[PDB]
Amino acid sequence: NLTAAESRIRDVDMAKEMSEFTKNNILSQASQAMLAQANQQPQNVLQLLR
Amino acid sequence: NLTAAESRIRDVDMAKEMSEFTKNNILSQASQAMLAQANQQPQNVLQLLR
Amino acid sequence: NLTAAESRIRDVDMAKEMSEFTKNNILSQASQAMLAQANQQPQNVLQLLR
Amino acid sequence: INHNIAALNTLNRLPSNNSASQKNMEKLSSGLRINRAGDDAAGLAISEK
Amino acid sequence: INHNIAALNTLNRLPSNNSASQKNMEKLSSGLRINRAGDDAAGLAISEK
Amino acid sequence: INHNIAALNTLNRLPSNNSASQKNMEKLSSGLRINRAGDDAAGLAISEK
Amino acid sequence: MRGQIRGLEMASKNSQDGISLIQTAEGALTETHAILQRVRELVVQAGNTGTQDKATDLQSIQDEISALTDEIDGISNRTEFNGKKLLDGTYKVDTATPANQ
Amino acid sequence: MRGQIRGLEMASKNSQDGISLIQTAEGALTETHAILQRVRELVVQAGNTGT
Amino acid sequence: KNLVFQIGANATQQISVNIEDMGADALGIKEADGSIAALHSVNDLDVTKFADNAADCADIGFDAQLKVVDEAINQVSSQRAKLGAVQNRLEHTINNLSASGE
Amino acid sequence: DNAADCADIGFDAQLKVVDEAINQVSSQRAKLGAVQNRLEHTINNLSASGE
Repeated sequence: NLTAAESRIRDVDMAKEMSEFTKNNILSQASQAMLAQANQQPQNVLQLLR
Repeated sequence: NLTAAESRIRDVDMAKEMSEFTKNNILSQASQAMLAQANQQPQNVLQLLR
Repeated sequence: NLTAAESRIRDVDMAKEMSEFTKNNILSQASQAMLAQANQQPQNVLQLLR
Repeated sequence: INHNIAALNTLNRLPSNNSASQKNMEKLSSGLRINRAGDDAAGLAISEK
Repeated sequence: INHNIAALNTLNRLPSNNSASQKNMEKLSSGLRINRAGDDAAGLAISEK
Repeated sequence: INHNIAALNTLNRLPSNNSASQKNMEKLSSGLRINRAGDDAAGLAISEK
Repeated sequence: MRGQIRGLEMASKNSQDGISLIQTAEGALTETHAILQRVRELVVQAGNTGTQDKATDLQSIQDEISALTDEIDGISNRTEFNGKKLLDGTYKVDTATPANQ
Repeated sequence: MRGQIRGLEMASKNSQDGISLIQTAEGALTETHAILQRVRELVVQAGNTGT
Repeated sequence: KNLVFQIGANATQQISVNIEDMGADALGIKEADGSIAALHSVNDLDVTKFADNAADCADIGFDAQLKVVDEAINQVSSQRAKLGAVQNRLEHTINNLSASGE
Repeated sequence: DNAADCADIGFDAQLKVVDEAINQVSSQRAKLGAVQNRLEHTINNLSASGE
């Protein structure tokens, strides 16, 4: 029961933990796409009004 | 259900949200073309009647 | 027989239920493709007649 | 002609399609068509009694 | 006739168009319509509590 | 639409499903529905006396 | 002739406004219809499971039905195009007097 | 009309907030219910094993 | 304190809501009818009253008490019927809002 | 305190304050736009008859 308690201290919901690993990767890649596009916009600003 | 509610507070329709990201970029670039052409017109006014 | 009745209340045709899980995912992804393309069309409208 | 097109009914299908798939999920996980949701709270309440 | 024309309302649209696209960006990056900005600070504060 | 979906009630079922299987295990190992746990401490205490 | 095209173009605008109106009401009617399908399911469920389903959960069914009734009423009410309640089922009725439509 | 859609969209937000509320209470009631089932078992157990 | 929901783009186009259940609500005759009809749920007459009398009283003889449980189940069932009805209202609501809104 | 019944704090008149205010600025922009159109044909006449 002690190892069960300590387990609860150090439990992982590997389902959740992997799901948020996944999700945080999705959000990373998403934010990356947003930075690419953030670079794409002002390129257009200048080149369409240079 | 609490995280579902709060999710509804902070939901994004990434489909819509990207579609309007796209659209607002289109409208930006469009308006830009309109400013270029807005510069092109009076050039012609003067140079055709200078 | 009581648990059989109540089972009929709470039966799932996991075959059907998975088939419609699948199908609804297909219809989701399909509709998504339709939204991408819905964004692709007016891009072409403007850029081919900007 | 090109500024309100977003396939708006498609867009209304998409969260209903997702919603459907999450209902499907929800029953598959329990293995039970009985949901916490009171949709068919009659059949629910019946098997509850 | 040719010396104050710059399509001045277009020009006022352009940073509002860009502004719009940056709002869109901002939500897409977070994946969250909740912004740091207090626009809809009610809905914000609600999901904050 | 795609950033809080994790089938959260499924996820709540999973440790309750595992929990169930460990209760089952626990009784199978002892061969006894009597658990150390005081769930049904009445029936426990009865067969204890 | 250019009079005829001015009136034409405004009449095409009026036609399009037509299409969006008629499609507004139409889609609303398909939503009502989707209700009515669920309702029919709730008739074979208000079939009483023949007679197995007792008054308690008959009242639960009734809660769901009357709820959906308030929804259809909500369709016929909310559907206000330009403030004009299209699905007001009394608004364009050709009663004994046609002028009432 | 665009007034009508602004009020519409905020009312759909209010509807969704509705769904999450009603589902919050609902799921809580199903938990209560699960208790009550165990309770009924504890009535036939508080049946005193008869006596 | 009716938990109405604002739905119509017009004001007061609202959805009435009612919740009345709690742990101290069980077999609501009108309310608690004494130790029974709300308070077997609360106070739990299982101490010795049941061994004092198991059938004859019906107010400590298991009958009303199992009815406190059973109707409490029926209250939360009917409450989830109200709520589920409202959920369904929100389903077709948002379906109309998305359709007519579109 | 009250969301429907009063109509003077129950959302009805208030949304009507907004909605008609919208209709006032709409009708005001209808007056103004009418005047704009008057200035269109005005200057068109002034340039024509003036010519």
